[PDB]
Amino acid sequence: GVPTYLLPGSGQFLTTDDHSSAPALPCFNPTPEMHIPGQVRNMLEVVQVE
Amino acid sequence: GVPTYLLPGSGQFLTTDDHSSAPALPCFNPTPEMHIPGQVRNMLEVVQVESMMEINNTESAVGMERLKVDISALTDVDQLLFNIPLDIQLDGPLRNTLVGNISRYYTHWSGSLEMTFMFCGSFMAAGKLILCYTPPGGSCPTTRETAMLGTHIVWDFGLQSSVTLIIPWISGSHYRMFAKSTNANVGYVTCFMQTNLIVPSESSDTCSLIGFIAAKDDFSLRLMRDSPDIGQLDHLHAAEAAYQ
Amino acid sequence: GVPTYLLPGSGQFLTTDDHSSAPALPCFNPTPEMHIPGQVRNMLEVVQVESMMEINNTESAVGMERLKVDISALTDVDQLLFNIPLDIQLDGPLRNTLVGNISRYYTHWSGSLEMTFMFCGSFMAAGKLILCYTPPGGSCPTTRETAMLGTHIVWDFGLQSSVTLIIPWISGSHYRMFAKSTNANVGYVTCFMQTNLIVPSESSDTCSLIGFIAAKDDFSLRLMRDSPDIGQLDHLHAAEAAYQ
Amino acid sequence: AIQTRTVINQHGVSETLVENFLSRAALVSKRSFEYKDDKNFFKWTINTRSFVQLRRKLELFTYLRFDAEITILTTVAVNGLPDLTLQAMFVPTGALTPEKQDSFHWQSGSNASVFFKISDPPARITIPFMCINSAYSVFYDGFAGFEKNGLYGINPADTIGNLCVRIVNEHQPVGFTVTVRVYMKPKHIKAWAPRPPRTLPYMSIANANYKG
Amino acid sequence: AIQTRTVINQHGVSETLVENFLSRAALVSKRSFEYKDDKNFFKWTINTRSFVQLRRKLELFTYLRFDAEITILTTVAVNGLPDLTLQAMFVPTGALTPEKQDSFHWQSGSNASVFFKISDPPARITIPFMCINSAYSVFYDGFAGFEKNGLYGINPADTIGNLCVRIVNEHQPVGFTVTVRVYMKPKHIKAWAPRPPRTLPYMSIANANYKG
Amino acid sequence: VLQLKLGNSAIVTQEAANYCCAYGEWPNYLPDHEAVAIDKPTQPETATDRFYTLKSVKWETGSTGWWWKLPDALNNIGMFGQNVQHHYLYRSGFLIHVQCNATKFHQGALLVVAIPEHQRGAHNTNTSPGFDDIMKGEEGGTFNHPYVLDDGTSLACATIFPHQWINLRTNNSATIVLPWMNAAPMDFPLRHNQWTLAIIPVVPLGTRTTSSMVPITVSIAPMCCEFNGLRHAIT
Repeated sequence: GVPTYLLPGSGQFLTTDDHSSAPALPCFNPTPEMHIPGQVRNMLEVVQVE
Repeated sequence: GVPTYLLPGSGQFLTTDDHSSAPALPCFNPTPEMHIPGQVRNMLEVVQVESMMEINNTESAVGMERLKVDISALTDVDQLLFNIPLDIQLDGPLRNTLVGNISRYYTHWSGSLEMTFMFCGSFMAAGKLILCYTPPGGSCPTTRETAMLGTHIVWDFGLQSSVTLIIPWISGSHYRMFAKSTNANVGYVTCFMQTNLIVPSESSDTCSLIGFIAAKDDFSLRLMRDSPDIGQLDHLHAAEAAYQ
Repeated sequence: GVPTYLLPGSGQFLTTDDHSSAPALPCFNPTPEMHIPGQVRNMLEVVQVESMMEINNTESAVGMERLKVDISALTDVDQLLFNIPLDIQLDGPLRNTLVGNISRYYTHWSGSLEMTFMFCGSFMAAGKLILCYTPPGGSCPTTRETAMLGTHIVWDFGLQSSVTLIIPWISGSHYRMFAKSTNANVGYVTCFMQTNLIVPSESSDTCSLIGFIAAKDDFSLRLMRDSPDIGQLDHLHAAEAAYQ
Repeated sequence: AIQTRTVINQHGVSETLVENFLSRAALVSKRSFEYKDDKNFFKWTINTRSFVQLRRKLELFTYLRFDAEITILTTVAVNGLPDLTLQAMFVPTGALTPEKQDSFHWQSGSNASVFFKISDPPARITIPFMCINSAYSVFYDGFAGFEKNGLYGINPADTIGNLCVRIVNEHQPVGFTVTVRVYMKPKHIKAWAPRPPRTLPYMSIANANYKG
Repeated sequence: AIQTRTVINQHGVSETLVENFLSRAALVSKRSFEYKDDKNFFKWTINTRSFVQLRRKLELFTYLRFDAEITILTTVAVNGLPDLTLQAMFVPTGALTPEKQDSFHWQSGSNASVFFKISDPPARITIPFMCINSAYSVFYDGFAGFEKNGLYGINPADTIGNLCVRIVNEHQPVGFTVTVRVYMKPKHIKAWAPRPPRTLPYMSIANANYKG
Repeated sequence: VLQLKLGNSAIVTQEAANYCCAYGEWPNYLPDHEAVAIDKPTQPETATDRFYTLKSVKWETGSTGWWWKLPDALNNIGMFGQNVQHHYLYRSGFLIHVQCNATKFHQGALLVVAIPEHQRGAHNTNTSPGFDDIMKGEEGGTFNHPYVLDDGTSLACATIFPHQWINLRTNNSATIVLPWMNAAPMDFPLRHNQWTLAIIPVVPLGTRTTSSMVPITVSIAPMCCEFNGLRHAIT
């Protein structure tokens, strides 16, 4: 097959990783997005408010 | 999925690998790069810069008197002022230099060097030196007669107070057999009094020489090692303060 | 991430794999390639070079006398000087040759060979030989009459002192059954005195033959093994000096 | 002592690059701690001044800019052999550091904790450039405290942060010693203003003192 | 002893290539060391003269140029079964070699240390071509020391370097023996000036002596 | 075209008729892309590109062989021996002209073979050969065990090296033209010998009279010498 070797840092749980994991309930459609007023895209929008 | 088998050398931590790892704080913007003057892209740029030699090479010369060779009326007619053993690795004039200490981080090293002998007497002080490059394998000259037979340069210090001195290809490395195996010899740069020193009645009778050493662009270094110039033996103070 | 499962044969160290591994000193430039004369790209180039046979094949011949066959007035009219059993594997003339010792690193081997019999008597020394290639399966000739019936070459050594002798396709291998199983026979190259040796009164009565053996371009080797010509039994001296 | 020589046939300047000079995973920290449940864990303020081999090699430069690629190599020694889970929580400047093995700071969501086992390959995280100046002042001619008789040569900006390593496991019937070897390979290295190599031996890790 | 024969149907010269002839991961070193914390570690100057099978096979050539692909196969035997971490630090020419298990040379950042466990697959590193001549002189007709009555046939350039293997673990309650098998597969092989195959048995690993 | 006439030395023989470019390579100077080799190798002219004719060795019936290690055979001789004792580097191929003058009533065969890196072995001991056992000089050395070439490896396979046969029936001469045979681009003559001219009589000398004192004369021409500079301009 594909010759693969393990790097150091294999099998570690880094709490700041961004690896997509196996979804628990796949083929489950969530509730569709409703336009809720006042979305915060950025925490500086909280800070710029008096 | 993807059929993968483990190679030998899997799960090993090789200290000289170049595998990008999982960043601890991703989506953290670092401080932006500011144009700081004098970036070193290459350690040979450190080596090509001139640096003073310890050309006095006497045992009694402690510390700062090693950087200069005093010439006077005591040097009578033909005196060996200094020989410079061109072994960067071995203890001598070229040991504690920029070409000296950076080439002790590397095992194998080869290239041309470039000496500069700046005379530091008075303006009235006249005289001559004969700076003699002995190639490796040849014998070091003991007399000034033997010194002018080989490669030399008769330097009258009149208005000319500095000599660029190209040395061809000082090479060498470290060795180990089945240690105590150094470089044999890469030649010498000796200096004999051609004339006597001439100073007037107001200038000082004792004048000095500063020697420099730099590498040219053809100097090269490889097989990086650890430099034994430093070493901890007992302790460093407050070494446990990085843990407490 | 990437769904990967482990195959059988994962984490194994197969000694005949061709997987590139993590280099110990990466970003280390090795010494550049210098054109050294006589590169061997292929071990058959070692085999195609001629090499002396041990054509004397008597038990009393110790060492260097094995390389030559002495002919004299003792060889009366029709004497078997030498047979060359064409078994490279078995102990004989072709054992300790270049075609002999490189074909003991390989199990299966097949191809044409090429003998060269250089006569090393005086210039005045005349006579005849009859060099007889017996094919495999045939019987070795005992008399010179039987020798000229098969494939032969009647060689008068007048000005002609060397014979290129193409042997067609000496093959063979090793065997093992449910060992003691060698190649049967791949024929012979025998030599009988056709005439008597003629030397004058000043040349020596005893003249000699050097035989060579080389492979042609069609000789081939496969299933590489270990050659049993060498073997350590007790010790080598200072073998622990590579560790101490 | 014999004296040999050989023709040195080289080609290239690429091995003397500063990216190539300093990027070696050198051991930067090694202490053992007894475990039975510092109070039985491993914390260490990340500096390069702990070992004089990397220190003099980095004190060739004034300013450095590197991503430190910390590799926590953990070995264990029993005073049965257990399998253990560790936490090499990296504590930056500003986040609080643990004082005990079971403090509330180990479960901080904002600290970059990495959870790894001893039977795994060694844990490796790339700590980024976190000086708030644009380079690490290897030498800081100046004071942290504003006209205060405190400590000289400590840049307030050059703090990497404490690297705190504990054992996630609770009390176990065997007491054992855990030696945490931290290997740092600086990478993406820019370096400014080269300096003379230090000749005299060091006296402390806080400063550039010398005995002679 | 029966005498059989078979029609040998072959095709190709590719198996007799010198790249194909020598690139077999042959065992080049094997010694055991007791461990309790040489003084309980494994060091070995990398030569091919330790075993006569690879030695005669490489003494078919005068000059060789290969990347040695060292595979450290480590097995362990107890005099509970522990899991161990090892360090196969490769010490080139010029870097100092350890004398004890806990010397300061094991933590050298410039030496190419590889940290591996016994329960892992075997550690494999590709040591490059590090002769400073452009090929390894298998036979060196000449002397290292310049007109010195020392040792004949030792090229100063052909030193690979010591391969030093220790156990990173500290003291443990069980004493155990560790046998380190080093497998070297030379690769990227160029070879020059073929030589006669050696007939007489070897007398030493230092030289080409013979008894007859 | 060979023309055995190098410098002031020359060999006016008649029956030479062939030479052997060793490993198919003619000796040349150091190539210009190898500037690493210190920047000043002088290229000496026919001061050293000349035949250095050694002693004629007395080949009898009971002679085992002769070996001259190159350039150890020429480190005491003439302008090559002077330059060796001053220059620490050199890079020289060699032209060897061995000829064994004999009548038409002599017999024998010389394996005039040039062995690159002939690391000799001592017999029946584990001590390595000393400096005086290896470095002989103008006299050369005699093979102790020529069937194993004094290094345990066979004479029968020694034709893998560059060799010519002096079969005294056919030819009296052998000419082997050696290139620079080293891993290094230049090397060190007082402590290393790249080649070893080995003359092994495979078939011994034979005539019905008393043991014939047939001379074998060796002439070694160091073609395409280089050395250390020693005359560099320090600016």
